[PDB]
Amino acid sequence: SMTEYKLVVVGACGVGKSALTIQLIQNHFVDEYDPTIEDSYRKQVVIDGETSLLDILDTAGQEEYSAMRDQYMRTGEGFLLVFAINNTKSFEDIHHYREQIKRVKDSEDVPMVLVGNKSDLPSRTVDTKQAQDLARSYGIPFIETSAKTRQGVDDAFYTLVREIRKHKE
Ligand SMILES: *CCC(=O)N1CC(NC(=O)c2c(Cl)nc(CNc3n[nH]c4cc(Cl)c(C(C)(C)C)cc34)n2C)C1
Ligand SMILES: Nc1nc2c(ncn2[C@@H]2O[C@H](COP(=O)(O)OP(=O)(O)O)[C@@H](O)[C@H]2O)c(=O)[nH]1
Ligand SMILES: [Mg+2]
Repeated sequence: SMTEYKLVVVGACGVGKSALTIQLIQNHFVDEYDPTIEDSYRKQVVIDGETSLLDILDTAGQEEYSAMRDQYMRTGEGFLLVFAINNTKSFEDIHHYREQIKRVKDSEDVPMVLVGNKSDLPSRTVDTKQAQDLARSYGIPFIETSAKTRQGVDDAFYTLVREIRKHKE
């Protein structure tokens, strides 16, 4: 029976969580996807020759950290930490999201990938060397993406599936 991986896309408002997920699922760039809508999506993929089913949660909509919600997020097997390269606050919010995840999972090894989205933009305020360095300190992979041009979208998600597989090993 084909393996199921539950992936959670996290990051500040407007970083591109919805546009990344819609590119992976529908291969189309949405620029007006309702910001409050928190939906999940299923996609059958072949990664390194093994077929699997991804269940992908695109987080949305401001809410306080509750206990019920903690238990819902505990079911995530892997987390995409998304910042935008032209949003210093989005980059700064990464540590906060990683700790919340370390907390609910009650564990130091959680499968995670750092994603710097909007790499198509010319106005970059977060240097590639800064994000590499952070990812090295977490010991997680770092991918630069553009949901707009589709550069790196599949690779960010499939890098996370590979982190989950190694974890399960
Ligand atoms: C347009 C607005 C938008 O896209 N965003 C993203 C940001 N929202 C959040 O950061 C957010 C959401 Cl969504 N829910 C919550 C708090 N709820 C919650 N309770 N327990 C947990 C546990 C975890 Cl691990 C999370 C993660 C997965 C880290 C988001 C969330 C909760 N927050 C802060 C506004
Ligand atoms: N230029 C560029 N714009 C993007 C990219 N990704 C998303 N956007 C735009 O940024 C805004 C927020 O995207 P969205 O996916 O809704 O962000 P979310 O709140 O994290 O879901 C929208 O206008 C998108 O069209 C990208 O990779 N490059
Ligand atoms: Mg969204």
